[PDB]
Amino acid sequence: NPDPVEESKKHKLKRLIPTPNSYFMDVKCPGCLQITTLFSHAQNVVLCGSCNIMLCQPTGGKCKLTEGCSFRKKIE
Amino acid sequence: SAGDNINAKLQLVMKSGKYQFGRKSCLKALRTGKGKLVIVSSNCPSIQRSVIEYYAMLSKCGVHDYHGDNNDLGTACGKLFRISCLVITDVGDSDIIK
Amino acid sequence: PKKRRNGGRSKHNRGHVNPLRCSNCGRCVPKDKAIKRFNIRNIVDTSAQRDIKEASVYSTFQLPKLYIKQCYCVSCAIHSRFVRVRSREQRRVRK
Amino acid sequence: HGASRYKKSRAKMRWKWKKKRTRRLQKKRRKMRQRSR
Amino acid sequence: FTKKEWYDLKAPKMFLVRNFGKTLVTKTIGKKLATDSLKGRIYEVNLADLNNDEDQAHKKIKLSCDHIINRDCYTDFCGLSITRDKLCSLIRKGYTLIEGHTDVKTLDNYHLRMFCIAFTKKRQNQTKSTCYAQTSQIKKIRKKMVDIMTAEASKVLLKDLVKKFIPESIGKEIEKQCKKIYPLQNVLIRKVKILKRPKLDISKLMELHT
Amino acid sequence: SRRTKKVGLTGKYGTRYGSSLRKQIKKIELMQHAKYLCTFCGKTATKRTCVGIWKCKKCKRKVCGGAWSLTTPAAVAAKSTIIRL
Amino acid sequence: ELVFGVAHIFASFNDTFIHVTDLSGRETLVRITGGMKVKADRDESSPYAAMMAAQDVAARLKELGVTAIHIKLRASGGTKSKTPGPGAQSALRALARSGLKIGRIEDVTPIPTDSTRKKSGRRGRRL
Amino acid sequence: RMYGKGKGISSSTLPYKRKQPSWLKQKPSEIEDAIIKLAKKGQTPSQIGATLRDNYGIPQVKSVTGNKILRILRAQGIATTIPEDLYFLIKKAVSMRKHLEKNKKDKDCKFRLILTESKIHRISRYYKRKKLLPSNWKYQSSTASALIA
Amino acid sequence: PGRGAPLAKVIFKRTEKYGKKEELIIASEGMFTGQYISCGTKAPLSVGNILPIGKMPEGTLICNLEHRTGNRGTLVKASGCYATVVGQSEDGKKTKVRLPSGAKKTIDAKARAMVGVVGAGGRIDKPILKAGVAHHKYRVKRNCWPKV
RNA sequence: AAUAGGAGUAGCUUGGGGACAUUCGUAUUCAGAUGUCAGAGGUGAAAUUCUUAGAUUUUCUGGAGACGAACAACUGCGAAAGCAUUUGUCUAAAAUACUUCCAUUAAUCAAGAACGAAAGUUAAGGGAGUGAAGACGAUCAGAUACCGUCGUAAUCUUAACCAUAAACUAUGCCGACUAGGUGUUGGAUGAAGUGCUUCCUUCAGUACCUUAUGAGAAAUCAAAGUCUUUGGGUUCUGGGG
Repeated sequence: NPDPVEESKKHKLKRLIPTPNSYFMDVKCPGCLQITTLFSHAQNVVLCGSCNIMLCQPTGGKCKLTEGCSFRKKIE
Repeated sequence: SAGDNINAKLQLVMKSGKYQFGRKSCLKALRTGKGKLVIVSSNCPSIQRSVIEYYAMLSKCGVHDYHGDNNDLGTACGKLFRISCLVITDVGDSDIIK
Repeated sequence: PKKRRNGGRSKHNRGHVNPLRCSNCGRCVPKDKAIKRFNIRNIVDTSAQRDIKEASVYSTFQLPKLYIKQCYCVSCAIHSRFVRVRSREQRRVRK
Repeated sequence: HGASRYKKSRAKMRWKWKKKRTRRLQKKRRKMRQRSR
Repeated sequence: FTKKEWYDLKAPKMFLVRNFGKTLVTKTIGKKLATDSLKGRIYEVNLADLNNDEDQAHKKIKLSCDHIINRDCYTDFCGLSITRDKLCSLIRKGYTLIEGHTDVKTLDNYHLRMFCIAFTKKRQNQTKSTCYAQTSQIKKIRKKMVDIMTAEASKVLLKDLVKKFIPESIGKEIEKQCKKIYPLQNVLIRKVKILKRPKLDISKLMELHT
Repeated sequence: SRRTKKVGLTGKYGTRYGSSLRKQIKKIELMQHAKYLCTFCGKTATKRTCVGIWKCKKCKRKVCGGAWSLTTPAAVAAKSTIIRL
Repeated sequence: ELVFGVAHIFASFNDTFIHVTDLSGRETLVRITGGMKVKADRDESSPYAAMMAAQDVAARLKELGVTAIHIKLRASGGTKSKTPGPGAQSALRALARSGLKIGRIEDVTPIPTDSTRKKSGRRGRRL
Repeated sequence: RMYGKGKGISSSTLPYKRKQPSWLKQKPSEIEDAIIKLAKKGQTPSQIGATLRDNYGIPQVKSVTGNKILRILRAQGIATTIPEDLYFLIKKAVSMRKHLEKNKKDKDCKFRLILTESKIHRISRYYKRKKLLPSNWKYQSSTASALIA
Repeated sequence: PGRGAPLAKVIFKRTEKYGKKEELIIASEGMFTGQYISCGTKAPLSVGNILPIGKMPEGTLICNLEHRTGNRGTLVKASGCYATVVGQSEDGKKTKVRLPSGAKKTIDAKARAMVGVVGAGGRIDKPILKAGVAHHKYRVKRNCWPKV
């Protein structure tokens, strides 16, 4: 009955209603501790602000961050 | 790839710098110190290349060898006549100078 | 007609393939169609092997095996009874 | 006839040979025209 | 016929048995002094039949005839080959062969060529019958294998390099390096050929021999 | 307007001689008078002045070359082989 | 004490060659074919012919004085066939029976890495 | 797909919420300035939007600002004479031709040259129908490097 | 006027007297006016240099072989020819080369040759269309024609 | 901002896609050695053939062209023809992922064009093996054939042509909708074996099995279905022998 099926979330991008599986993330760097806006699925290198040390390594999936760091979802 | 990167930078310079190409302009630019960077095609007659290199070295600016040939450096600078040597005398907002 | 769904050969997603040549008559045959038998064969019989072991040094001697792999064309394969005729319904049977 | 030549259900002589025989005949006619004209 | 004469075949110091047979050689008459006919021929010795150890039975060594005194031939190292049955046995479909090779030179200035084979391993969570690696991966594995072998070969004197071949060190090293990128299985050196041996010194050859 | 359907450069020979012979000449002559690019300057001015001798008009400089071209393929392969070492 | 020679056995679907030699290859001991021992102008492939040939070479080799043999088998070749011919088994059996000591046995059949084009047409031998 | 085979459903698609999301507090003026700077320093518009999204943290400039990025670039006057997509296609054509000029035997590269050349003509025809290209512009095999300079 | 290959005017500076002396070398293809030409045992393998055959790497293409040493070049001089070096003996001293006819020959190592193919390649590709061209060809050679 | 389209960006994405350079292996063959001694090749049976001036066979050096097995599949890539050794360089490609850009740019297409197996042609090299022609020996009442031995042209590279092939999924191409299960090659998402590995979910390739109160003249077909309940768009083609 495809009007309002709740557990359809698992289907491919292009469902009953479009919805991105991509979001923005509030991230901070271990030992430097400044807030940064960042994109889950970022496509080019991502630096920490005070001294440019890499944060996230881009690669063609969801992107792999670094071993460190802590991440809130930045959805309102 | 490295050459292509130079060519892209050069394309920016061509669009928004101040530049001049040809022997006499090159000599005046270096002599003045107006020049910031000299870009020389491989083909160039040896004696002229040598003089430009010496002048540039003397007036303390870089000389950079262009990967291809005289026509190609001209088409890279958007012109339909071969070029041999050009002097950037003011960079555009480009990453060229480093 | 159109007896064989895949024409007795494994061609899909491929325009062309190499011929290999039939070992028992030399004819050309496409590798996707050819009847391949990885015949593992011993250099001699058992009673021969027994006599060789008896004769041999070492006493832990072991006879060497033969590694061949023979490719047959359709005519040869059916003639020397590698592949039986079978029956119309059972033509998709294998293993 | 039409494009699908061959098909030997009828038992007619080999299509390729018929083609070879006819190609030879055509050559000979073409040669004769060359002498005449 | 009647004019032949036996000569004993000795092998260098590292091998255990060091008497791998007797060879007959034709007539002693001038101007062809028999020694010349004896010199330069080549011997395929099974490696097991040289140590007395059947775990090396799928390897054979080439030993070349290079120096003679009277009744004795002492020989030099000439190459290393795998027995064709063993090579076939390793090959079974659903696994994928990887073959490297390269040219390399010794500290002694022998130029050699090495042919190195390597097979994939299934490992336990895989299930699925086929185990083939990505082509990009096999290319990386092949380069890595070539790199290890040329580095290992280049280092030492020839006698030690040959000695290294005997308990098969090279394969173990190749497997350990490649494990991170892909699991491997029975990794051997299929063939070794000497390409350009340096000019002979009887002194050095015998001193190595004793 | 378009003078010949085929012949071009070899039209000077006229109705004389074999067509096949003329065709072979046509290929070599098209190659022969072709202006090569001069790798001593970047102009397309290199011409043949005599059997093996190729002058650039702009550079006033003589390149030694083939019979019918600035570069024969044999020489090009040899040159590359040397370069590689 | 013991001494080894190398017994090259070539079986083709005609002849079964027994050619035993010195350990270096170079320098023969006895070449004796299979065709030698039978006047039939067939049956150079035969087990029987091969058996006769084997016993005589074994007898001669014992007279000569090398006691024992390594066997190097060879089937025809990549340009014709990879199958060891019929009499090869017979020759091996006869040699073991004879009383010589039977050392390492190896296949050195000449295989082609490639596939250089073999004789008979694309449509192969039609016999 | 336009040429070859295969549908290829790779795509990327905006959420249902089409307003500015509350978390981003940057105002239009700052973002306008930033976009202009990136272009001026030499970057191509598709890259500028992507670069802006990741580095500066703005998804969907059309929600955070009143106007699409090509339009604002044009409004501030800085936008390229040849449209971006056409320009890159011409670049691809020039490179391909350079290879073919050196090497005359590559059948696939020549097949691709015909295919790409046709694609340029189709896109060019659309740009002529708009007023984003000069009417007497044409593209030629000869001119191609020089053309896009 | 004799041969298809052009001749190359080469200047050296004398080794026991002041000033410049001119020789005539036969030109390799791809060489040019204002090129520096080097001759000798230590000369680098590069086109149009003159080197002893003993110092070639194998499979190089050469011309101007001296059939025996010091003879100033006597094999491989006609247009578009070359020889190939095919081998160096283990004790050195001799070298093995291939003349363009199809024979293999063995020469002394210290014999000269010139790196690169002889100039004016492909000369007999072009057909001689008319009799007068043949007349002009023989006119600068030798009276030997028309044949009869 | 079209599960339309194009363009972009990203990943130690992918692959026997293309091109050029490059490199190695093996047999076969030639030449040079080497030891042997009578037959060896050849077959349904045999002969023609080759062999005491040492064949066949043994092993080694050097040369040469050819091919690149095994691994290798109801596998991969290519518009299709087609494409399988090594590394490099130059190239293209598709999928995926993408809160990146453009905003209908499209679909199929008479005209015209690009590529287009194999043979054949023209020209230079090149020439191992194979081998239309041809020559013999056989087989047969006969054999211009099947079989055998030898053997030009062609086969290979370069440079032109030729424009056809049962050039075959004998299934035009684009678009929506239908029904399961078994797999498999390529990505991406989650969870569970020792960062990595696996499995789950899901795309795009791609086959198979079962099922068609679907279809078909049946064979059979997940398209040949959604059709006298006949019309989603379009190019081409056929009309008894």
